[PDB]
Amino acid sequence: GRRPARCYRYCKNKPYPKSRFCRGVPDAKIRIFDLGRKKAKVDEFPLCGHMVSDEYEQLSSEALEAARICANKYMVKSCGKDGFHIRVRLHPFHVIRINKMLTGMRGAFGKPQGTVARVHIGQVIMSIRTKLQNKEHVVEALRRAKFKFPGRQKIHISKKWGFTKFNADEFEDMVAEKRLIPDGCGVKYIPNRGPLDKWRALHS
Amino acid sequence: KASGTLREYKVVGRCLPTPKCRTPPLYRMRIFAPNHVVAKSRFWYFVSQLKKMKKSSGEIVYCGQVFEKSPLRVKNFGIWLRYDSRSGTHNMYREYRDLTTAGAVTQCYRDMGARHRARAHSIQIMKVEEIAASKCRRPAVKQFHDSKIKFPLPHRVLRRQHKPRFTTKRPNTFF
Amino acid sequence: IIEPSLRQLAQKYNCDKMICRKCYARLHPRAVNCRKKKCGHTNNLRPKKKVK
Amino acid sequence: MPPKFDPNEIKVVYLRCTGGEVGATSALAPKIGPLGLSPKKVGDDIAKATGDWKGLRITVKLTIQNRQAQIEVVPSASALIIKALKEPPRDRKKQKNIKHSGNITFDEIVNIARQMRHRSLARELSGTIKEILGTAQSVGCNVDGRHPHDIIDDINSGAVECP
Amino acid sequence: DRATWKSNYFLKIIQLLDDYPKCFIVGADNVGSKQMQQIRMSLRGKAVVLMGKNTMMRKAIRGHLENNPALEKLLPHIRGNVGFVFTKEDLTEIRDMLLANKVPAAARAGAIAPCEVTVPAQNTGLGPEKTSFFQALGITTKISRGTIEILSDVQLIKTGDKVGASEATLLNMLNISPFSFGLIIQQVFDNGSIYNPE
Amino acid sequence: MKTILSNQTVDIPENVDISLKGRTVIVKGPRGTLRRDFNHINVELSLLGKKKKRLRVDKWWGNRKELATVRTICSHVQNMIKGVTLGFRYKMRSVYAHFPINVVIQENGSLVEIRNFLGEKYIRRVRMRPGVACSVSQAQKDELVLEGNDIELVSNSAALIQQATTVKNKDIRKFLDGIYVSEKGTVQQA
RNA sequence: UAGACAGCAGGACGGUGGCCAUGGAAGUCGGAAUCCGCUAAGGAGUGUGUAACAACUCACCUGCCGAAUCAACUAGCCCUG
Ligand SMILES: [Mg+2]
Ligand SMILES: [Mg+2]
Ligand SMILES: [Zn+2]
Repeated sequence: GRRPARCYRYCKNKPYPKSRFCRGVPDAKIRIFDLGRKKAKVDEFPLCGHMVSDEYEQLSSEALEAARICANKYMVKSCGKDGFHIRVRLHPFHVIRINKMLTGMRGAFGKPQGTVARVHIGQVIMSIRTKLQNKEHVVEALRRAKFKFPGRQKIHISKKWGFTKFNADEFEDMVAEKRLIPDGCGVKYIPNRGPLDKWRALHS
Repeated sequence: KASGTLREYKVVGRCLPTPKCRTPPLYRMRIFAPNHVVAKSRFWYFVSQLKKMKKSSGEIVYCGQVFEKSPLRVKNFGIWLRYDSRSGTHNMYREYRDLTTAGAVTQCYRDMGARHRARAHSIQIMKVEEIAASKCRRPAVKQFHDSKIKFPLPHRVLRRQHKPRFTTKRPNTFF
Repeated sequence: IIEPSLRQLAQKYNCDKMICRKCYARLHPRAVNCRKKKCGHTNNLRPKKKVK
Repeated sequence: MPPKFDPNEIKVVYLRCTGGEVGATSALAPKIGPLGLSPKKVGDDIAKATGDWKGLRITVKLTIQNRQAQIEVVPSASALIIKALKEPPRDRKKQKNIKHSGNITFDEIVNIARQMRHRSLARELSGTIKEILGTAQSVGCNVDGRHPHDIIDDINSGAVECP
Repeated sequence: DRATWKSNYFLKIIQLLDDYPKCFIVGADNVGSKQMQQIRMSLRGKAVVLMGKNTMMRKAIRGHLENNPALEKLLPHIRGNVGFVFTKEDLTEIRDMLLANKVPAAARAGAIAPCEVTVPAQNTGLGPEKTSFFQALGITTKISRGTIEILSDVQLIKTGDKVGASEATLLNMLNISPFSFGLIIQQVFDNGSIYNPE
Repeated sequence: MKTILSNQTVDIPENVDISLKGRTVIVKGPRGTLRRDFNHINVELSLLGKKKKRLRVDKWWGNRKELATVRTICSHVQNMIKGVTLGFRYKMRSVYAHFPINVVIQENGSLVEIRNFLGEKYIRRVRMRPGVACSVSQAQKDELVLEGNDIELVSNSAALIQQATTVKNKDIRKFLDGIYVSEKGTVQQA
């Protein structure tokens, strides 16, 4: 029922997402977009390693799930059941049409078989959050994953702190000074403009 | 950009004034190229990446050739680079021997076409330094740091072949 | 049946070897790359299975 | 204890080794030492009063950390009970033989060490308390005619007194 | 690793050789470390006993600070397998000690036969597995009701041989090795005065 | 890259005399003479000392591979000197389970006949390379000896036997019958 | 140059079956796990056959030759595919 993925790899047609105009499509094969101890505060898992793309193409929901599982298995077997938190940073919003020739070429407009995701260069596909003694295991995990995708990808470490957007060298000083607050799996920046009652509540 | 035998040019430049600002800052650069018509153009290429200017919004104050100071003293040069391959973009460091800074740079652009096959439009040159006999990290150049050095000229091929084209003496390749 | 020292000497040349998984070859027991061009010096080896 | 110096529930059972002798490093400078209020002279004075015969025999160690007077009963020396019925006394200054009398003569210490264990490391009617107290016949001994590795397939006593 | 282990030895062995004058060096022959291991039960840290590495080729750094003489006079004496055994104590006593302070001395083969060999007039062990071991050499093998009792007194081995597989497996397996020695006394460090152990 | 020079040396004892017509070495000593050519390597050979004490081989301006040859020349020469001064001796042993093997020597030291390998009726014949002499041994039953001055011919000769004596269409991990080399060595222990 | 890196030569004990699992796991499809020391160092032990072994073996130092070397990435010509 499913075709190969060389038939649908390139970003040819315009987006044709799921809405009131396109009806009659199934769901996707992936439904979970993050795993591991997904509750940890910002301080436990400071290291982040990413997977990055290098092509303008299309990736399928099946590929994402397979990659998700291969990484989890090894990462468990290496570090632990709770030594990490993993997140997927893509969503399959674009749809694929199929014309089945069981007339010929008359009345050609397909049926919504599939879902797929688009990629630009520099985008991110996968990311892991863990500790610094487990660096090489993180690299090994992602390397097993690239063999599930159609293209050329590459891996890099980030200078940031975890899944935040602040440089590590600055973060640690900057939390001991009441500009950054650890509100969950993330932080919350606050400037010097609001009303002072929030400056009264803090500093007390 | 193509290449012949290269030359070094000193180009220094400025933006254009306006009722806001009266005397903007000057900016200097050191550039290697065939002639002065292209060097002016490479200048606007770099200064645009760094700062926010253009050719219509600026002027060239001086462009001139800088001459070698000691062209009869052998020297060791070190070169820092940025180029980009078919996959990504890379940095590197390379070392050479020559008498003139121009000639060493020229000697690079050939070498890169040969090892890594990079055309000149894919190369950026940052810095060049006259390095001592020490501080040379590369062995091909350290072979020659010898006070008592020598070697022969082993197997030496006949040039000048088509002067006599049909002969009787088979040659000699020992001298 | 057979003296052990002679038996060891025979096993040297007929039981103590490594095997490329691709080309199904014989290699000296301290190897890491194949010798043949049919496989490309492939780096994928196993040891030879001793009798039970 | 977390918020401040509140000694409410701290009695703990830790593990140390290197043997219970007076030493040069003294074997009484662990990482758990400086947590427990122990100065260096008294913490050895209690250990050497506690290590009186029954038992002077080197075991790895064990320590049920209390505040001041910390008792240390004989641990589960099970490879070392092969030898820890050595003809006493042997404390210091007279130890030219490492453990070489070879006079344990297993007749009673097999089953007596087997029962002496506090139902420790076994899911069996003392079968494992025989096994792991026999796991260390490296430098062991046996009856004057019996040698290890060719006697270990026989049992000739009654299992009625096991626990 | 080798980071904190040797970071000690940046100055530790330097410190040992400077502040504490007199010493000995023990040469290690083809030996297993049982002697270096269970030398603990021969002595204690009356001074210290510690065999290390061949850092005794690093002596320009040691005479850099002008610590003590008789230090540099060892480079030929250390080509490989030697240690260092430190005692600041009575000379002739420790001389007599490490003349023959080598108890365990286990090794299957390779070593020397130091003394003359004698009649084996004892019971080393009987084996009913096979008698070809005795029939090959051809000596009296009188069988008197199962057991075998030898009475012949004759010479078999003499000093200055090279050990073979036959007597090697003999001296491993039958619980007799008058064959190996552990670690011997050979030098004198009298803080600067060099003389022999006579 | 390229490098300006690489060189390596070999000594000679007093008993031996060697000479060279360029890249053609002549060795002579007690056990005769040897002659070998190296006209396919492009090196400079020289010989210096009182009565030509020592030899050096050197090369100028070579790649990674071309430098690899310089030690290989030297290794061969050490072998030739040793052979003409001492001579090579390799020992070989036979192995069997039920059917033993009967080897005999027809010429003085040239032709070998192997008979009853695995209970066959076929006969295997082998011809030694010229210069080599074979002879059965003593103090151990199933043993051969090969003396020669040229290691090449010896090793080539011994291996012909080892391959001629081999079994087919079976599991060799069990059937381990054949003539297998025991140990290399020398005619003289010095 | 404090002598590593390749190779030759003495190895891989105790509280300890840590502890799930016993249909089998005193390392033994294998999973949360993975403290302590004896030395000079033996890992709650690396595939092997496995009632289970004892142990084979996969870090750790005692010597020979010996030093400028080692590892992981990356891209150009050539090669397998
Ligand atoms: Mg279209
Ligand atoms: Mg299964
Ligand atoms: Zn192959």
